[PDB]
Amino acid sequence: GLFGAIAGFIENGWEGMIDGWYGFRHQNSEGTGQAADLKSTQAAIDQINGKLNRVIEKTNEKFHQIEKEFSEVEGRIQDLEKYVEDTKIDLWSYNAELLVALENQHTIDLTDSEMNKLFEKTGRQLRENAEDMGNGCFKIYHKCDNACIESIRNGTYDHDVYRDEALNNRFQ
Amino acid sequence: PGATLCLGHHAVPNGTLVKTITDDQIEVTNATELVQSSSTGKICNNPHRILDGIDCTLIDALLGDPHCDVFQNETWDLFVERSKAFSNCYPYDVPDYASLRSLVASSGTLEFITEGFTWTGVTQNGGSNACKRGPGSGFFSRLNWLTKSGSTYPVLNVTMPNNDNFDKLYIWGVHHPSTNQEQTSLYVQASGRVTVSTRRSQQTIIPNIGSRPWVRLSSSRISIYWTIVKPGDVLVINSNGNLIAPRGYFKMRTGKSSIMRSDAPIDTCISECITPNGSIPNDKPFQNVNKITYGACPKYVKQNTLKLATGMRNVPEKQTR
Ligand SMILES: CC(=O)N[C@@H]1[C@@H](O)[C@H](O[C@@H]2O[C@H](CO)[C@H](O)[C@H](O[C@]3(C(=O)O)C[C@H](O)[C@@H](NC(C)=O)[C@H]([C@H](O)[C@H](O)CO)O3)[C@H]2O)[C@@H](CO)O[C@H]1O
Ligand SMILES: *[C@@H]1O[C@H](CO)[C@@H](O[C@@H]2O[C@H](CO)[C@@H](O[C@@H]3O[C@H](CO)[C@@H](O)[C@H](O)[C@@H]3O)[C@H](O)[C@H]2NC(C)=O)[C@H](O)[C@H]1NC(C)=O
Ligand SMILES: *[C@@H]1O[C@H](CO)[C@@H](O[C@@H]2O[C@H](CO)[C@@H](O)[C@H](O)[C@H]2NC(C)=O)[C@H](O)[C@H]1NC(C)=O
Ligand SMILES: *[C@@H]1O[C@H](CO)[C@@H](O[C@@H]2O[C@H](CO)[C@@H](O)[C@H](O)[C@H]2NC(C)=O)[C@H](O)[C@H]1NC(C)=O
Ligand SMILES: *[C@@H]1O[C@H](CO)[C@@H](O)[C@H](O)[C@H]1NC(C)=O
Repeated sequence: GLFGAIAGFIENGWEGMIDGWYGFRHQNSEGTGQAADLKSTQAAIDQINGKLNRVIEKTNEKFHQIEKEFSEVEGRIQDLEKYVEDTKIDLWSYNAELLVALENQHTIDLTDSEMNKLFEKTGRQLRENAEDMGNGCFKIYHKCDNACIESIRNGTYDHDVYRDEALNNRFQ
Repeated sequence: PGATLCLGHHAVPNGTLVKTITDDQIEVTNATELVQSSSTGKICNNPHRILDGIDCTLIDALLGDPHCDVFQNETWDLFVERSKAFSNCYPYDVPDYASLRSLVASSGTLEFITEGFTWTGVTQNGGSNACKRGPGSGFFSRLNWLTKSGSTYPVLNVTMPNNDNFDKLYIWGVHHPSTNQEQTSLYVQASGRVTVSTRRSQQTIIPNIGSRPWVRLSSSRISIYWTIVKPGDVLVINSNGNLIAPRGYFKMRTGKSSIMRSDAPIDTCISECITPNGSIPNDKPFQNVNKITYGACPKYVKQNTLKLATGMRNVPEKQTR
């Protein structure tokens, strides 16, 4: 993908995560745990549902048209009837092939984007209390109990609370 | 004593391959099919008015082949012609068959209004053992075979103005005898002629005496023609022999009616889209079933499958085996 998070700096996905598309894994004093991020998950799905509804958007209702199978050799007029239909089909076949190509390239890039958007948002929460290990993991430089972890996940983490504690551990 | 927080994304055991700009195959968590490639095998009788031709082509129903008399005044959104169909009246041809078939199929109706044509000095309602109707000889229901009265066939010259506000379709014909004996025996004059005209157009057909292949008891043929008469116009029929006269006109509608060749059975269900293979769903944008379609259908394409990614890139963990 364009952002290089998925299949990129994040080595792989988690088959374990069955309750969401993107999310968190932690290790602290109290153990390890896993929780999915609802907002980023919902943004990816909404965008994909958005394009899905657009693609399956019914157009095209046709009634009397031209004949397309023939029991007799006739020549010029039939050559043209066949050519017109064969031309059409090839153009619609191309539109279909291109549509999926574009749509799927974009679907991959936008899901890669949403992973990256969550990562950049999280890093910004942690300010100077953590550092990017480079593999999608932040090493946090303080005691972060399960209350603190959940604060990062539900968006209430105050970085000033742990700042002096963390700054010291980073440069000592 | 610190703590680590890892960001990541889901994966699945069974991924799906898709095509992209850069990859002809690449694995994603889920995809959905955009090409409808299967049918029920059956043409759903709703919501379109399906008319099963059974033993009859639309044209034989039009003309009134006796075994097609059950189709008199019928209507349809889709007339369905079966491969088992056969003609069983006088042997005939239609110069520009395709066009008459199309214009009627589009009209969506065989509504026939009888008109009081006056054919002075000729025998009417001729018939043949080629076209049985009950036990005795008969003929096409919407055509009127005219032969001599006594020993004379006068110049027929009749008019039928259109004072309605709809178009009239007249179906008529010309008889081609096999021998000169036959020509004279039926019509006196050694060469006939049929001229059918409106204000704007005209058609003149000379009959042609000669054998054709023996088909249903006759080496003769009838050729079929049509003339449409607009409101305020008039129809004139002038003939000194060989006329196969109309008995009236067919009413013409415009609308969503058509015709299809199929041997799929008709069933009780609801499907907007109909193919000759049977009805198909129209939830997908494309289809590989048949280029021939009727109704609200997916667009026909050559691909039997196209997967639309409905999920991210699927990356399972580094396998040790
Ligand atoms: C070698 C030979 O016999 N040659 C044919 C000869 O068979 C043919 O006779 C016709 O035979 C058919 C059956 O095959 C019919 O029985 C014809 O009679 C009828 C008919 O039923 O079709 C009688 C009917 O009353 C006639 N109707 C009118 C309105 O005139 C019709 C009609 O004239 C013909 O169908 C016109 O083509 O014929 C019977 O005549 C003769 C006929 O031309 O030709 C020999 O060469
Ligand atoms: C064959 O049949 C047609 C229709 O029945 C005949 O056509 C009619 O011919 C007459 C003259 O022969 C036309 O009459 C003229 O009408 C105008 C007014 O419209 C009048 O001012 C003239 O003085 C004249 O009388 C008539 O319009 C015409 N109508 C149509 C519909 O064609 C034709 O005469 C017949 N021919 C034979 C040989 O039987
Ligand atoms: C087909 O429908 C037409 C009407 O659309 C029928 O024609 C009527 O027939 C009656 C009885 O002979 C006449 O009195 C009327 O003049 C006709 N109606 C009109 C409007 O002209 C016709 O009989 C129907 N035929 C069949 C086989 O159902
Ligand atoms: C729909 O019907 C057509 C025929 O009516 C099927 O295509 C034919 O089948 C084989 C190839 O699979 C050939 O022998 C014929 O020449 C084909 N005809 C045409 C016009 O292509 C088609 O496979 C059917 N599809 C489904 C899904 O039932
Ligand atoms: C994946 O898409 C299919 C349609 O191809 C659908 O049946 C299913 O609901 C989807 N699965 C998941 C896990 O979202």
